[PDB]
Amino acid sequence: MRECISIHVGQAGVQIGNACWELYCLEHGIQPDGQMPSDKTIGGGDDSFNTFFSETGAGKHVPRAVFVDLEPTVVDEVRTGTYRQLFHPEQLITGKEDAANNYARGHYTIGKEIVDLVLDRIRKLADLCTGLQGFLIFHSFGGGTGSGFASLLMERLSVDYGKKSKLEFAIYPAPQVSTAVVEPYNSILTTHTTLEHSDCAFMVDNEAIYDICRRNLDIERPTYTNLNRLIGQIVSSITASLRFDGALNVDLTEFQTNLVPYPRIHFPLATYAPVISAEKAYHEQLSVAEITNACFEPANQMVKCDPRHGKYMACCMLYRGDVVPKDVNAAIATIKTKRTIQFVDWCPTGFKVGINYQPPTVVPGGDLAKVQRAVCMLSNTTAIAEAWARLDHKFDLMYAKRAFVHWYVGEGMEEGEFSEAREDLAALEKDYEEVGVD
Amino acid sequence: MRECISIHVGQAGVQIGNACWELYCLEHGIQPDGQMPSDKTIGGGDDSFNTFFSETGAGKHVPRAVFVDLEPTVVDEVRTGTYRQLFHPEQLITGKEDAANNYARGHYTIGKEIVDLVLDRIRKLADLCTGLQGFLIFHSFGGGTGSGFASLLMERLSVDYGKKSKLEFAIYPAPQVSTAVVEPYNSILTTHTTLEHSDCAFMVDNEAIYDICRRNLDIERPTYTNLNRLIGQIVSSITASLRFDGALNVDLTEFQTNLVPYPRIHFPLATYAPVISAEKAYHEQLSVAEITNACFEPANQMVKCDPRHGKYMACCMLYRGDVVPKDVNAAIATIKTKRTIQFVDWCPTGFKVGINYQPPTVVPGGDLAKVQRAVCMLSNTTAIAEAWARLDHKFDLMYAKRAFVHWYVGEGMEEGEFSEAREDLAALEKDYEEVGVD
Amino acid sequence: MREIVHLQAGQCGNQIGAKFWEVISDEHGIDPTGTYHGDSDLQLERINVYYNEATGGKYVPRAVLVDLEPGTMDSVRSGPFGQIFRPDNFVFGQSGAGNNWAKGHYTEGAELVDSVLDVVRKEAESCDCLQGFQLTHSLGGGTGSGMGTLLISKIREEYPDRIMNTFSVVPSPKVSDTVVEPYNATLSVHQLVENTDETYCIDNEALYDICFRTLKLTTPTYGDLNHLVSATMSGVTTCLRFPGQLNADLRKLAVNMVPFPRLHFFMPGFAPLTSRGSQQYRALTVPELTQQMFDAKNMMAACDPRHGRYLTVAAVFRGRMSMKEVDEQMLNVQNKNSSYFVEWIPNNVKTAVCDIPPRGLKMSATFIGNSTAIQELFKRISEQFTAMFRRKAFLHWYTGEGMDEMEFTEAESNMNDLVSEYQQYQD
Amino acid sequence: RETLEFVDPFRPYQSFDTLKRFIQYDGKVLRFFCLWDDSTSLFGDRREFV
Amino acid sequence: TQKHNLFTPEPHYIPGYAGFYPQLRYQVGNTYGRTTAQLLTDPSVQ
Ligand SMILES: Nc1nc2c(ncn2[C@@H]2O[C@H](COP(=O)(O)OP(=O)(O)OP(=O)(O)O)[C@@H](O)[C@H]2O)c(=O)[nH]1
Ligand SMILES: Nc1nc2c(ncn2[C@@H]2O[C@H](COP(=O)(O)OP(=O)(O)OP(=O)(O)O)[C@@H](O)[C@H]2O)c(=O)[nH]1
Ligand SMILES: Nc1nc2c(ncn2[C@@H]2O[C@H](COP(=O)(O)OP(=O)(O)OP(=O)(O)O)[C@@H](O)[C@H]2O)c(=O)[nH]1
Repeated sequence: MRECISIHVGQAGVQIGNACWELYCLEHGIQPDGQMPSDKTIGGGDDSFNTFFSETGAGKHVPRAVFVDLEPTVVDEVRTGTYRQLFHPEQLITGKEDAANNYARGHYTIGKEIVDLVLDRIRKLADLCTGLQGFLIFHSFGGGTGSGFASLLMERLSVDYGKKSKLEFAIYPAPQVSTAVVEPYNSILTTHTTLEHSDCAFMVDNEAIYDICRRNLDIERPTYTNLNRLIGQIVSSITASLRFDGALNVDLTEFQTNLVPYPRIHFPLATYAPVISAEKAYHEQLSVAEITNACFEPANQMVKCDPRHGKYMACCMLYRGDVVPKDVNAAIATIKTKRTIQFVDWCPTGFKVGINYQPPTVVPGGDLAKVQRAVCMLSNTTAIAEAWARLDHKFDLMYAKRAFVHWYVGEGMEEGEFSEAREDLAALEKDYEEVGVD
Repeated sequence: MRECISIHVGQAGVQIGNACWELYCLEHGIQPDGQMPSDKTIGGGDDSFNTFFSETGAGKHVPRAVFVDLEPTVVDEVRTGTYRQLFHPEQLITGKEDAANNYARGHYTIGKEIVDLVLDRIRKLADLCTGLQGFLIFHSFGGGTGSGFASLLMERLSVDYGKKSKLEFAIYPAPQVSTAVVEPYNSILTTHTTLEHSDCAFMVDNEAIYDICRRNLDIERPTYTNLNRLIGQIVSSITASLRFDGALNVDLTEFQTNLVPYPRIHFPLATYAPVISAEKAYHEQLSVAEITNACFEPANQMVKCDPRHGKYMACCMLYRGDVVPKDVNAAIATIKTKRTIQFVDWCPTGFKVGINYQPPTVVPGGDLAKVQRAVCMLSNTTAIAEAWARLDHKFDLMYAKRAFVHWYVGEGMEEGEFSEAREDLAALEKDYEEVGVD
Repeated sequence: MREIVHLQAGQCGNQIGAKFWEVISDEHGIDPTGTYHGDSDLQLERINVYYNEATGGKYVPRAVLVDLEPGTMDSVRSGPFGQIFRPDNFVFGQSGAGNNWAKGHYTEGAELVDSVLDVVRKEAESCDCLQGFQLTHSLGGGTGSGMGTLLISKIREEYPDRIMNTFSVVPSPKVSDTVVEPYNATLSVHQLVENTDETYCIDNEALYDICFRTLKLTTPTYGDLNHLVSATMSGVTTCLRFPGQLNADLRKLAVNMVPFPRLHFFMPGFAPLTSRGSQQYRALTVPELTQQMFDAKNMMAACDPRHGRYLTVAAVFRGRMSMKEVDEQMLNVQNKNSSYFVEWIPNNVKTAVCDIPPRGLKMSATFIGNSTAIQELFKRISEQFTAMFRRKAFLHWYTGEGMDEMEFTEAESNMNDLVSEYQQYQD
Repeated sequence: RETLEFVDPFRPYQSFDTLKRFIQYDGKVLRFFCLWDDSTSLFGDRREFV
Repeated sequence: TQKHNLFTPEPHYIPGYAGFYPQLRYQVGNTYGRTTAQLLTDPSVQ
């Protein structure tokens, strides 16, 4: 049936995946013990959880996700958390050594002896699955262990399974903030390796996530908890179609068909319009018009891109809650009448709507609003090529002065692969204006 | 009727027989005294024990086994144990002198004056028995007392009783671990003596039993108590056909006919699929598919052989518990669809299934799981010859430099018998080859 | 049932035999008077391997004492356990030794060998079936060397069917005190290698080095040295007397350690030795036991086998261990120094694990070594013999006794044959 | 499913024993004194048994 | 040492064991049981 498997590689990607399952157990009302109250939803594992959890005759929900990391500190800590009884011990694949931010160390030195184990997990999860539309991969481009390990496993799952979908989600590197200077080194290594195998990649940047927090959420001092709950809401919204239904039901297969124009570039942008603090939503009203203005207001994007400097290709909107096609179609029509919205002439239509009646729920101990009508806005524009334009002039300098190469060549590589990525990157930009130029 | 006699030779083979009888009384609920409660099961010796125990009008269940040993240390201690009242005193056949690992010392020096005694025991056991399908022999190859004494007695019981089955079970010598350098001496001596008389020799290796313990049982420091329990479960599963019925009932005679293809080679491999920890089985589910995957997973074999380096001839699975033909026949059909498992083209069908309804129970103070569906996997493959291939290149070096020969020629022997066995082995590998050649 | 009768010889054996036996009584908890205080059931089963029964729960040690000088026995008798030894088992002579080996081998032994044979067969008939015998003495010990060579030869044709152990201490290489000692040792070893099968090699200098290393107590008593080696000697005997899944018979052991007949000489090895504060500074783990077990410093027998290679190794572990750690420890050391063994035989290890700890500690062990480290020993004595045989020093005595230089020729030639034999097998 | 509960084999059987009670009450006899009237017949009157 | 015990109050000790049994020197009796019946009956020393 309609189920999937999630992947969370790296200490970066494990705390966020933890929050998602924390959120996911909430709307399903899953108790931290592992079982419901005297009410009956258990069986052969076939209900709203059959797509996410695995609650067999034992009555314990087994989430369909694998957490892999190379350092035991955080994973053992969450192994001592609140839902650890729910979590499968060796689905929480731990490690004893790190990649030291080195792409190839996590790709050559240690990834060999651990991938065989996780493949057993994948196949032993594959057999119990029925339809398994695809995979939910959560990582980070600046992965000290997320980057290198994922590149190894993603091609391994691609070569044996090239018939099903693979969904990619990672933090985009901060355009002007760098907590690591080898991060641009490994990031371009991941991109050029993933471009020919990654199906649909989606990125996000924390700075504007922070910027939103003190703009409208009005929190000048949030924490990761807020960051994880926001993206957890994002993945919840895209997965609500799997959980509930609405006016029309849409699937990732429709998303991949209706978003990516051509091969290579598969990098659209997600956005959630009703990001507002609580105290506001009491005394104002929400409707499709303003949130449509909000989701298309450029400053509400979490990626530092000026859409006026680019051109729109596709726009996929997922209205979760009580909406009607009438105001929807009328409002988006006014958007089409807008002149500043410069779509490419190649797309007469570029709108992909998915309706779900279920209202978005608040989280206990949270800071969000009380949303009845919500949209997660998925779109791809040509204003993104500047981001890679930032990386290459960042990249070309240090490669020319070949910093830290002694580290990389010290444990066994050469610069030719670093050479390949540069025209792999270069081919990306030249393509972007070529498709950008009508 | 459906009964058998068990034989336990070697102070190595004595503790395992104790554990099996310890296990055997639990599913029968036998109290250590020797009698059930006031409930009515005693009689002329006819109930579930009749195939194993001898609970006559005296009301005391007498196991149909013979413990034979030559060092009174362990046998006296177990005679001070818990069920010693159940055990028959001179059925606990003891000796006052050892064989010093020497096969022929245990085959010539002292075995002559004791075999007549045990011969009296077997006939006095034979007369009381009714059908006595065959014998159950626990022994060892590298036996300080297991090797030499068993060889003489199996010669004597074969010539007078050559019309019934004899079931052989010995710990296979560890390939790269050696507790004694004379172990190759007696081991190949035993093999060449047994090949023309032994009916069904089944081998195990402790290393992988240990390897299993910290893979899935997750015990880094187990003991023999666990080791004997694991093999004790194995013999329990094969004997469950005698204890209970099933969807179909299978017997060693069917096992003998359907397993061994051709004379000489009668050396299959056994494997128990649901070996897992209590908590793992607690929040996980067992079904025919994944356990069928597990039993054919190469690392789950207790013998260090790669089936991809060999080819399959016979495969017997003994499903114990609540199972149906539907999933089982479909699963094995999918197994036949698998390409990696390379059966020989000679056998289109090589799958012998024995269904038993009785679920495998847990043991008090044990480490096993709560199994409802279990299978004992008996199979024979050509990947076994590497073991003897390992054996011979160890022997050929050592026989060339004739180490320890003064020990053997000192107490009565020569080199011809040692010479004779090596071409027997050299026959074994060459016989193992053309059968592997299609 | 299979038992052992002990032979006490030499004036060194006078001290070790007392120390060796009192440890056993203390280990089994018998009071000095001899009335057993029932505390341990396993020792309540297995003193019959070594002791017979006296009236009133008294346990006669089945050992025989032999010497010439009465004062040594009187000190032994006036010891803490002289009462538990028998005046029946005290055979001696009416002569002073002067540790002329020939006198004890030809002159003094003749009128005493008859009596000692009578006593031992009386003891031998008192018991049912032996594994065999063991002897405590010194190879360079004058009166002990003279008597044993006679006794070992006599008991050869007597009972050529039993376990024929020998426990001798090597004199100090740096100084032998006795200057005719190299004559005494060379004479004895000629017949020893003919008559013996097992030989323990012990040297005092190494024991002196051990005291400087772990005992660290400046000035010890020779009894403390006797305490160490008696414990090692007791350890190899613990395996017989105690239960647990480990194989006990020395023949179970000897065939595994002895590849060729001429191999009789063996190097002991013992387990944790602890210093001033390390009792409360040590975490007892099989890894650190295994490390300390295979330490050239922990060695005490002859000298460092580092200069050579390892033929056979056998270590018995005493206490609450398991089959897995001993297995992985053997693999670790197997991989640790793979080259330092001989390519003739791999997996040259023979492991036994005694589940019963000693009284006071839980995890202990003992090791017996057969490596290429004995060459320098008889190489050392080779120069001494040749130098002293170069100009027949101190020789008129033995000619007066009735000895001739021809005997000395084959004794060294026998020794020289061993030099090539040990060399040829490894080098 | 009671038919499928009927499809649930357990292999039962039963037998007996007499030794223990024999041993328990070995060498034990009860003794009582009684009377039967025979005067109903015109020949005999009475007789006493134990 | 740190261990457990044996020689539980008779009747025990099936014939066959190897070992000395305290004050076994006055076996005017005949059976293995009767001896052991009295032997453990006599811890009277202290
Ligand atoms: N996904 C994620 N990223 C975070 C989070 N907090 C900070 N980051 C950023 O994500 C990056 C983490 O990547 P890595 O440091 O390479 O993690 P790793 O590959 O598993 O290896 P390590 O260096 O040992 O952590 C950091 O550079 C941070 O800038 C978070 O909560 N989740
Ligand atoms: N069957 C069995 N084997 C064991 C056990 N524990 C260890 N072993 C192995 O089995 C071997 C025993 O063989 P032997 O030593 O010749 O045993 P034996 O012939 O009865 O005579 P002994 O020398 O007294 O033990 C040892 O080398 C161990 O490696 C056990 O509990 N059962
Ligand atoms: N008892 C004893 N013997 C020692 C000691 N130190 C070294 N030895 C040597 O142990 C040797 C063996 O003793 P015996 O065989 O009884 O000596 P012996 O035959 O009586 O004659 P000598 O060797 O000349 O004393 C002696 O030769 C001593 O040199 C010690 O501290 N105590």
